[PDB]
Amino acid sequence: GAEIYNKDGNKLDLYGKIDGLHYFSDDKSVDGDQTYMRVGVKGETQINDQLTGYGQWEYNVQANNTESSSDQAWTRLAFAGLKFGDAGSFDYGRNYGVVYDVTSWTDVLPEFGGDGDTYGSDNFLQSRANGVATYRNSDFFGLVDGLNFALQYQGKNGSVSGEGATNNGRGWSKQNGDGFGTSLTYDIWDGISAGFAYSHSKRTDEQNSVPALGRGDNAETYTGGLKYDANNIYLASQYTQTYNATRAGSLGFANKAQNFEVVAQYQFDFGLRPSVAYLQSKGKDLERGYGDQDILKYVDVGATYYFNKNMSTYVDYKINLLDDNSFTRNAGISTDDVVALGLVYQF
Amino acid sequence: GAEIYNKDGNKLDLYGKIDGLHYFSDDKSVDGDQTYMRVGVKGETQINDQLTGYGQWEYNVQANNTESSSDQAWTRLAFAGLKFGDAGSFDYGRNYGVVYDVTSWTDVLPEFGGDGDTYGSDNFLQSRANGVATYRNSDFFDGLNFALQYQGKNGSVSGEGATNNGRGWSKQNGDGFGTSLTYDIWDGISAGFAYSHSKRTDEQNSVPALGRGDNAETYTGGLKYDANNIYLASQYTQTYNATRAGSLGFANKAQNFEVVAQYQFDFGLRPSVAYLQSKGKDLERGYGDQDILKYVDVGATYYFNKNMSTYVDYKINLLDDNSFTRNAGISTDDVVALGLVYQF
Amino acid sequence: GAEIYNKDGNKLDLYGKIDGLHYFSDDKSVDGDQTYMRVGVKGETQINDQLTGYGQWEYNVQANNTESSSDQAWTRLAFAGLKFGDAGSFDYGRNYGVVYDVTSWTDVLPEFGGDGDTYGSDNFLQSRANGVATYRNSDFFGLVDGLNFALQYQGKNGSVSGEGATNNGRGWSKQNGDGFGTSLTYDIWDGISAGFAYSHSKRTDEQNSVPALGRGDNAETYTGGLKYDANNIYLASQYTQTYNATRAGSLGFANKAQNFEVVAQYQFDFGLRPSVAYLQSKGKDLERGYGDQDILKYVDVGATYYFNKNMSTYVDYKINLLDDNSFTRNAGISTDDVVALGLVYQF
Repeated sequence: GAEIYNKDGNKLDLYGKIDGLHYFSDDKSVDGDQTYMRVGVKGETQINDQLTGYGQWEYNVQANNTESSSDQAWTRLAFAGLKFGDAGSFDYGRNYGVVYDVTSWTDVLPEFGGDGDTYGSDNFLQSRANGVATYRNSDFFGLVDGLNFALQYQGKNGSVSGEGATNNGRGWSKQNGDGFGTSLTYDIWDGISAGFAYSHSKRTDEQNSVPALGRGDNAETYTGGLKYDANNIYLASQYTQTYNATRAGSLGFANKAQNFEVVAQYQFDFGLRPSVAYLQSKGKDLERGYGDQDILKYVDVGATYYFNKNMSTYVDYKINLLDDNSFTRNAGISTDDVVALGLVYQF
Repeated sequence: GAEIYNKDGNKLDLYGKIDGLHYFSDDKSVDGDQTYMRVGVKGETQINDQLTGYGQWEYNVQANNTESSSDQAWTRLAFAGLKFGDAGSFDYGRNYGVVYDVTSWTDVLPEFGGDGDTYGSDNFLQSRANGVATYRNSDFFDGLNFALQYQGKNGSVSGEGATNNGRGWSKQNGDGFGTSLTYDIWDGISAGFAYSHSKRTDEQNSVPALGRGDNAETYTGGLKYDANNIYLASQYTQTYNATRAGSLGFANKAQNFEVVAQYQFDFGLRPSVAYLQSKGKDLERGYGDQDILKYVDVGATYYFNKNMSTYVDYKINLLDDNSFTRNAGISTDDVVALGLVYQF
Repeated sequence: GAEIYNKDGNKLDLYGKIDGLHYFSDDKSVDGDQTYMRVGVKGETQINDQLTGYGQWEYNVQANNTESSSDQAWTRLAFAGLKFGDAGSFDYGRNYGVVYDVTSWTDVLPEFGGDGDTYGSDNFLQSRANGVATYRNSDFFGLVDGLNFALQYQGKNGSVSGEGATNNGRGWSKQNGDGFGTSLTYDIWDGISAGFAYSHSKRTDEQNSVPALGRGDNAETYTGGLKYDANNIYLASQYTQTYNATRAGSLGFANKAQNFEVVAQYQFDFGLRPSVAYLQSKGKDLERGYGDQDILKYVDVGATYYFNKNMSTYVDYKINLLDDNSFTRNAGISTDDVVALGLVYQF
């Protein structure tokens, strides 16, 4: 929120949070202080009766390391766009891939869940992504209320150097070729929603040569989700089947994967919101003798207390069900439990 | 610029932009997503009838790489100052070298042009620079603007030539000064001259193969027509040991010319054509005379309003691919840019 | 100052400065341009009659290096908290260790002094630190005016990897184990104050194994200080004894050290504020033959001219009293004088 400017048809909204956060875990790469902050600007300019221009930026600033540490801040979102009334909207930039239009329904845990679990950022069109052009349509041209669809194109983001390069090169794990995706969601009743999403991206030559795991020309996702949100109850599930698109930790990609997330929450009137969730990711046909493997498997229990719209506190308990094996060790996949405590100021 | 605070003689202006930008080119180090944003603050405090204090900060944040990429944000401007009525001003910090008081006149292309082309940032007093003390004067104690500027040494990371804020030789400078002079001859027509002189550093005279000399110098003259929906401007600059011969060093002498023509239609379209070249002379290692930069630029911006615009820009590269361009890493390919921009 | 948002019980203060600054010195690691800026946000939300929530972020951005330079920006403060009227306050995040509730009394020099001198940042609870939980009480529950106290806990911040690691690892010089601290200040009059602070932290394995200097399982600080601040006069002194806590430059820690700082200032009505100060740090029982060594010793003389509350200019002159010896050279400790000139815009 925090509208700091509204004058002559132009609006500026400064938003963010300061999340004082500690993790407790036997996993030493996760354990300890996790304090961070986010700061953002949402901007809007009226051009004419039918046309609005807009932009948005969101920055993540870690505060859990020293004043001499490196790489402590990064851009989550940065895009500019036009809204054409009910003919739709178009924006280009670093934005969410459309698959998250459905998987976001389960991204509601007090602390865990979302990107980093069954999917990641810079992971084709599953979460935040460089260089997405996104068309969105509301209520199917003002005709069918509650029916939303989106169409998305992403240009190649390639290697640092050599034949596969682009200006903005990165590691094979965060590369993509040309790709597209589409999402569709419908509020069948009030409170109840269904949704589908699909994506198709070319893979790069580095993705097919450098890591040992995952081979194929194309990465694909198919997602279906359901959501109940009403009477102080929140239930949601997401099922996603992927091809060459799910990270098998640090070792590469899974040729096939099946991802499942489900969550249930209740909002009490005095501000407490308990939460229980289950998440799994099942990888199939992995090279080097790995075969079928659990990529992710945990039960999540926790709660958030909302003091008001600007302040909350929370605990989250990740009960890790993975068995420690040679795949989990070599891929860097944590098999330990984790508790999180946080105190959050939001603006 | 959005005024977010104005109370008790202190004002605070928040400004910036989000530039959704894609490049298309066979040069793979240029091609692809180039989305970035800029954010800044301009602050002004009334001290007395004859004295105002001010500061400004401008930050660049790239948004075209991943959340684990490094070195994606940097400060472009950061300076504090005093304004003594109309009798001029003084500021210290990271700011534009006074040469840009004239070369800024051709820095108006939809996307290309400006720093990175005939001159760069951290390039003596040609653009943005660390540690510049700048005295400016309107109406020469009429309509005649004068600046005098000093810059302290910015030297090597370590060794003899070090300062606290060390960097590579391409972005080093010794003690230097500059001066500029601009004048509105008619209404709409301006002329301008600028000169800079800086000591070079020991690393600049020892690590790169190209460019030797104790001093860097720039002589610039420029003209501008800006009236009747028409914008014409040119800039001619001669340099000694000051212009970068790509990654190979500096050019002992160079001649840079920039010219641009634009028209601004009432309904918001602004076509643009421009020509830029940089001619390097007397280069070591058998290079002799060499084109450093040569291209025609065509494109256009459509302004929806003062806060939103779209643009296309086409760089028609005229450099020939040769031993110098390859070794110095100078691109010879064309580029097309497409962008959509929100500004506040 | 700069309240940019105050609406429905929520307020937001945008603060910072732009410091145009140049150092003159024969020390090449210090000499030259030092321009930098600070930006931050103080936020506060009223929750109920007895409870206020708040948070604060402060970022430091260097502007003295190039647009391709590395590691030019960092977080100084990031914390979130709750204030429960006169039962106290609690916050967690990156914040000041409580030792600084006393040593801050001498951190008033025009430019020098403060962190970097007798103590540094990420230096146990002596200054800004990762992951401190801080309980504060002012006026002793409302019963004794001018009596303030603090209790503080800090989780381990360990190595980058290995046995001693946490998620947010750093080098041995900025590491800490589990630790606590306490402070107590009393305003005897409304200008005269006395204060004490204590801290105790576990040392980490790398602090005992990598550097040459300093051995021990615990880091301890004892600090007493005095302050006179009224009638335009400012006198302040601080004495601190440390054990395994004071940095011996790059060589490690001093098994014990004695730090002394004293400063006197006067505020003229036209805005000039002269300052003289003296600072020293005496290290004892150093290994490798060093024995007793001066770690820091200098006299400071300077002045600040305030144009108003938003703009000032200053000179500061550090007259360095260290002998150039084997210790100072090997520990990277500067022995040269420094002059600073600055012009500062603040909001």
